[PDB]
Amino acid sequence: RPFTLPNLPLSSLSNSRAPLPISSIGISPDNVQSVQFQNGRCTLDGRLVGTTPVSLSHVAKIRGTSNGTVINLTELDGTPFHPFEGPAPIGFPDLGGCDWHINMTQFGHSSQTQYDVDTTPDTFVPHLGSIQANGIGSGNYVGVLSWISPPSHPSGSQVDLWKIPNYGSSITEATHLAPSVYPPGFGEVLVFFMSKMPGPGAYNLPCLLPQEYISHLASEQAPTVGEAALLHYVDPDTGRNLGEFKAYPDGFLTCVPNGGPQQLPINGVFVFVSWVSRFYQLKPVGTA
Amino acid sequence: RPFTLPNLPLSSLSNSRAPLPISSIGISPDNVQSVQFQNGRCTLDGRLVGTTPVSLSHVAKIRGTSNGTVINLTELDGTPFHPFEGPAPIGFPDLGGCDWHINMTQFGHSSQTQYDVDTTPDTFVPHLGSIQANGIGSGNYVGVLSWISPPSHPSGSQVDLWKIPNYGSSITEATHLAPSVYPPGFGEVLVFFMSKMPGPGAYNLPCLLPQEYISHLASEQAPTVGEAALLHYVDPDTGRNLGEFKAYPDGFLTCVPNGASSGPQQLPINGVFVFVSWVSRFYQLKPV
Ligand SMILES: C[C@@H]1O[C@@H](O[C@H]2[C@H](O[C@H]3[C@H](O)[C@@H](O)[C@@H](O)O[C@@H]3CO)O[C@H](CO)[C@H](O)[C@@H]2O)[C@@H](O)[C@H](O)[C@@H]1O
Ligand SMILES: C[C@@H]1O[C@@H](O[C@H]2[C@H](O[C@H]3[C@H](O)[C@@H](O)[C@@H](O)O[C@@H]3CO)O[C@H](CO)[C@H](O)[C@@H]2O)[C@@H](O)[C@H](O)[C@@H]1O
Ligand code: NA
Ligand code: NA
Repeated sequence: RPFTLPNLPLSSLSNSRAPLPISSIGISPDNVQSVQFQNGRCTLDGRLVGTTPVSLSHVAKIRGTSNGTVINLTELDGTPFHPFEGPAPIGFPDLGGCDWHINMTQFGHSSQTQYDVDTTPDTFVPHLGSIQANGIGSGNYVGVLSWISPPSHPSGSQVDLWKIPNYGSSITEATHLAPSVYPPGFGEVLVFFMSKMPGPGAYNLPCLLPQEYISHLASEQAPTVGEAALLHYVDPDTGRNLGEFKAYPDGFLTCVPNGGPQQLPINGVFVFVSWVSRFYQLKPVGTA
Repeated sequence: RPFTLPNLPLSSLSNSRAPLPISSIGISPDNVQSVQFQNGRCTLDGRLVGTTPVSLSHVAKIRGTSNGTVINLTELDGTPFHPFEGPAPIGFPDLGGCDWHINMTQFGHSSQTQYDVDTTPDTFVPHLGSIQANGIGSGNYVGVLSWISPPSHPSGSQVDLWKIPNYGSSITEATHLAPSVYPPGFGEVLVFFMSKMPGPGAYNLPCLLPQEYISHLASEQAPTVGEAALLHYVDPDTGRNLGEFKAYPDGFLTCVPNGASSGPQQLPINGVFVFVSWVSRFYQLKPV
C-alpha cells in the first residue's frame, strides 16, 4: 500500500499546538530560521516526538493538584510524570514568548477558573513536575489554553509564538527536548500552518503539521519512507495542481517560493505523488 | 485496497461530542433505545451528517455577535448560517439534558467570560440563528463548552446526556435533524465511547464514534461498503482478540453482551478495533 496523507482540505483541519482551526499557510519571519516546537512533531513513519499526543483532546492542556503555592503536574489521565520522560507531560503547552491564560475545571465540582501563567520565573519548572499556582486554590484540575497575552517579563516584550517556553530550572538545564527543525536547502523554505489565537492582539500561531496529519501518520505506521516525499497541493473541485511540495522524514513540509505559499488558498488537499531524492529540485510555487 | 479503521488505541482518542479524552466503552441505560446525536455522525463511506465537523477544533463550539440581549450565530469561521443548512451551525453543542457553561474569548481583546446556557426557553433557537445572551455584553465571540450542570428547567431534573437540545422554536418545528440510530436486533446493542465531563457530578458523555474515526472515514471515502463490517477488538501488546463487534454503514458499532455483569463496559480501553471482513447484516456475533 502506497504512502498517503489525509484526503481532507486544510481549512477543515486543526493546529497541532492549540485546539484552533487552520486559517492560512505561511512562512517564518526572516529573523527565524529554525524552530524547536515540542507539540505537532511526528515523523513520516509515525513516531511521535517531543510532547506531541495522538489526539487534539490532549493538545495544550495541563492536569495537576494545587496546594495553593504550586501545581504538581501529572499526565492528563492522572498517571504520574517523571523528569526522564520529557520536558513536560504529554500535551503540555509549548507556546513560548507569551503569558498563558488557562481555563481550569474540575471533575465533580462546579465552576471554572482562569489560571494566569508567566513562563519566565524560577518557579516555572514543568520538566520537574511543578509550576507556580499563582492564586489557584487547593484541588485537582484539568486546564486548557484559552487565550494569550504579552509576556510579563521582560517588560515591554511582545508576543512571539516562534519560541518555546523555559521548561527547566534554567536555560542550561537538559530537559530532553525534541531536536530543532532546520530548512533543508535547495532554495526551499519551511511551511507552517497558521491559526488565529484569541487575546489582545492579532496573534497567529504556527505549527509544522495539522493535528489530523499526526493521527493519520501515527495510524499508518508507513513501512517504507524514502528520502523525501513529492507532494502536489491540489484543488479538489478542479483537480488543478496549485504547487509542488516536499515532505521530509522528520515531519515537516517545504516548497520553493516565488511568490510563495502565503498567497495560496486554504481549501486545497496535499496529495502524495512519489518518493524522490533529498535534493530533488522543486518548481517554484505556482509555476510552470 | 480494503476498508480500514484507525490503528490507534481507544485511550488515545477523543469524544466526538466534546473535546475530551475517551475513558471507557459503554452501553446505554435500559430505557434508552435509540439516540439522535447530531455530532459524531459519519457513515462508513465518509458522509458527515448532522452538525458533525471533520476536526475536533470545531466540536462543541459557538461563534456569534452579542447585542446584549441575543447572540446572532455564524459558522465558526464567521461565514453566515441559514436555517436551511441544519439544526445549528456546524460543531454547535448537541448535549441535551443539562445546562451548558461555555468559555467565551475574543479575537483582539483580553479576557474570558463564562456563558451560562439554559437550552429550554423560547429564546434558545439556534436553528434560526439566535440564542439568549444571558448577560454576555456586546461583541463578537468564540466559545467552547467547558463544563455542564443539571438543567435549570424543569426544576430538579437529572443530567441526561443521551438527549439532544431543543434546536427549534418548539419541539414540533422541523430543524433538519440527522435521523435517529436504532439497535438493529439479533441480540445486539449499540456501543458508545464515553468521556468524563467536568461539572458538579460524575458525568459521562457518550458518542457513537471517536472524532479520530470521523476524520479517518471522511478521508478514506471507502468505495466499497458491505452490509456490516465484522471487527475484532484487539490488544495491541499480545495480539489477543478481546471480542467481536459489527460496524454498520450508518456509522455505529454493536455487540452482543454476555450478560449484565459482563459486557463491553468491562473491556480495557487500550485496545484497537480492527476490520476483519464484510459480513451479512444478520451475522450472529459471539457474545462479549
Ligand atoms: C486583563 C488581564 O490580562 C492578563 O494580565 C496581563 C496584563 O494585563 C494588564 C493589562 O495589559 C492592562 O491594561 C491592565 O488592565 O492591567 C492588566 C493586569 O496587569 O498585561 C501583561 C503585560 O503587561 C501580561 O500580558 C498579563 O498576562 C491576566 O493575567 C489578568 O488576570 C487579566 O485577565
Ligand atoms: C455555580 C453556578 O453554576 C451554574 O448555575 C447552575 C445552578 O447553580 C446553583 C448551585 O447549584 C447552588 O448550589 C447555588 O450555588 O446557586 C447556583 C446558582 O443558581 O444550578 C442550576 C440547577 O439547580 C443549574 O445547574 C445552573 O446551571 C452557573 O450558571 C452559575 O453561573 C454558577 O457558575
Ligand atoms: Na523554567
Ligand atoms: Na428551542
